[PDB]
Amino acid sequence: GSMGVPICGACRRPIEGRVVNAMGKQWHVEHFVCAKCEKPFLGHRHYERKGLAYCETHYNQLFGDV
Amino acid sequence: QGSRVLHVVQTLYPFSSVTEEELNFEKGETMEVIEKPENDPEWWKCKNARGQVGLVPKNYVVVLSDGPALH
Ligand SMILES: [Zn+2]
Ligand SMILES: [Zn+2]
Repeated sequence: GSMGVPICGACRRPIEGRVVNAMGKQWHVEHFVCAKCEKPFLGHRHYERKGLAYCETHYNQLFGDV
Repeated sequence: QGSRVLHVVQTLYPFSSVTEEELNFEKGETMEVIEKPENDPEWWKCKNARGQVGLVPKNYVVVLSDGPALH
């Protein structure tokens, strides 16, 4: 009877549908958002920076590998 | 006067905190999160249902009750 459920690092709640593995954790596909505007990537692409998510523009606005 | 079912939390590890504002608790402790300031570290003012209070890494416990309950 070992555990068997991911937990959204956003609300620390047991996820149960589509999980997002980021920050070396798991996030509700609905709570995984940019770390600057909070825009969830339900079905979009996200960007990571310093260990934090960022939209395509905020990530870049924040850095953009440049 | 402050223990409504909002964010109850079950410990995941028997942590040890013995200071003025530190929370020492054995695993399996229902802690009533009194407050969750940022301050800087990330600790929370959580009372222990065992009837005690102290700061504790909000990552050493999980949350069961929640406010935003949509559907
Ligand atoms: Zn979540
Ligand atoms: Zn963003």
